[PDB]
Amino acid sequence: PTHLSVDTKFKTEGLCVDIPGIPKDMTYRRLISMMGFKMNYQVNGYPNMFITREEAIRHVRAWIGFDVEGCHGTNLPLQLGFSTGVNLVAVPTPLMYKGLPWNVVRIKIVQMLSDTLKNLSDRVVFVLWAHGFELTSMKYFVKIGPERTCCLCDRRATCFSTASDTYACWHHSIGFDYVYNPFMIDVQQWGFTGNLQSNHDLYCQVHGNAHVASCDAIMTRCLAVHECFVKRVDWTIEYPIIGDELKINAACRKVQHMVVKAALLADKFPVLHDIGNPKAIKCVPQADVEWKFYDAQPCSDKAYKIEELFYSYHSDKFTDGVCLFWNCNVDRYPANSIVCRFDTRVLSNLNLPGCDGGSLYVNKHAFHTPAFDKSAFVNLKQLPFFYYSDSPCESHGIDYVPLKSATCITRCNLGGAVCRHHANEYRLYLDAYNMMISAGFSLWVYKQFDTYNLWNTFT
Ligand SMILES: CC(=O)N(C)c1ccccc1C(=O)O
Ligand SMILES: [Zn+2]
Ligand SMILES: [Zn+2]
Ligand SMILES: [Zn+2]
Repeated sequence: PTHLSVDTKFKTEGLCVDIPGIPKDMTYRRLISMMGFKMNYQVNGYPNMFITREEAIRHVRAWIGFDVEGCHGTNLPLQLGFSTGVNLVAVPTPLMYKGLPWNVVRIKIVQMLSDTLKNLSDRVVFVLWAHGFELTSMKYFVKIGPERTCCLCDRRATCFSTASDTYACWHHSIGFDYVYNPFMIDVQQWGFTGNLQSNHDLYCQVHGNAHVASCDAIMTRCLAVHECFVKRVDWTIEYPIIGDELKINAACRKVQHMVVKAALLADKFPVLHDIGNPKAIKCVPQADVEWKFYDAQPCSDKAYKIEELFYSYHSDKFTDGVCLFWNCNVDRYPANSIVCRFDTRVLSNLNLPGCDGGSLYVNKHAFHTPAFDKSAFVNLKQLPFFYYSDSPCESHGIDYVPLKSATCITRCNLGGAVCRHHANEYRLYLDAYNMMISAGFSLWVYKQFDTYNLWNTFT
């Protein structure tokens, strides 16, 4: 069972206000037919427009909440809302657009999905809290058929053009008018009691309800993210490489080693309490320090309370030496800390909008991260950029312009002139650091941290 059987039952109770008289006994096969689409017994990679929760989780980057609200059923205008915040009014003749016929509305739908999704996914998953009008409006902007490739590249087709009779992916679809072979999922099939607003507001206070279709579309995708990534966590699902994943992760390991090594050299802590990932390894294996590990999986709901991590009776004395919290999200860090905290507000192709201010960070695996909170860092300060190295000054084996920097902490810079090797190493470390920061990671340290204490390690 890889795909969702068209003969699976679909509960129609949520559809009966917009569709009175709808049969209680309904399959996906019959629903797709009621929506005006013919599947023709096609074994060509598109077995059903609807997908399983497991297939939806694997394709979370394609999620687009979609809701349709009647403004006044072929006679009345419809308000089409998307989790991008867009509201389009389609006439059958927070961005609110005036009423227009379907022939122009569909062009706008293709442009919007193509721009939102081209750098995220190879498809679209319409995330619904289905009541009827959204399912019956699909025939006005969606075409289905066999799986196809783009006319201009090797990617799968996501759009169709009636003007040219061709197919395109999200990257080559300018001027295309139809969404081709989209996927969709109805959250209301997961067994909920009560309406969308009541279930969404149980877990989220960041998204409100003005009463427009995009507010519902946003709430729908948020509730789906809460169910699939907050209350249920799956770190075994792998996600494709769409950007700088490898470089960011490599940069994070470089910055961690640099920052921890320098903290140990500058303040000579006898003990380090490493709180976080139970699979963590010593980031400074040669350091003299007593390294003690404490297990805490990435929190996906609320940040950990420091009282629960440290108290209830371990070294017991977390106040001795230094605490290292590398992506271990806590409510209030102790003063003796070295911290890497992902800033959920960051705009990138890796970071998707999440639940209750949190974000869904997708890099190899999916990690719902609780909302960034500046008050967690009141006992610390922002860690300044610096490069430290005790390695010999020797080139071995790309061109050169002399480096002058007060933040290149090396024997050669103490001696008045940065050597070529430390200049190359400094520029590469500065690049890794900038990549990490721009990806969304923030670095914080104990107030007494001073890089001036690193110069005396060259005696
Ligand atoms: C690699 C990349 O940038 N993206 C968005 C993709 C991700 C999964 C499948 C296909 C694609 C594609 O568009 O090729
Ligand atoms: Zn293409
Ligand atoms: Zn929400
Ligand atoms: Zn040097």
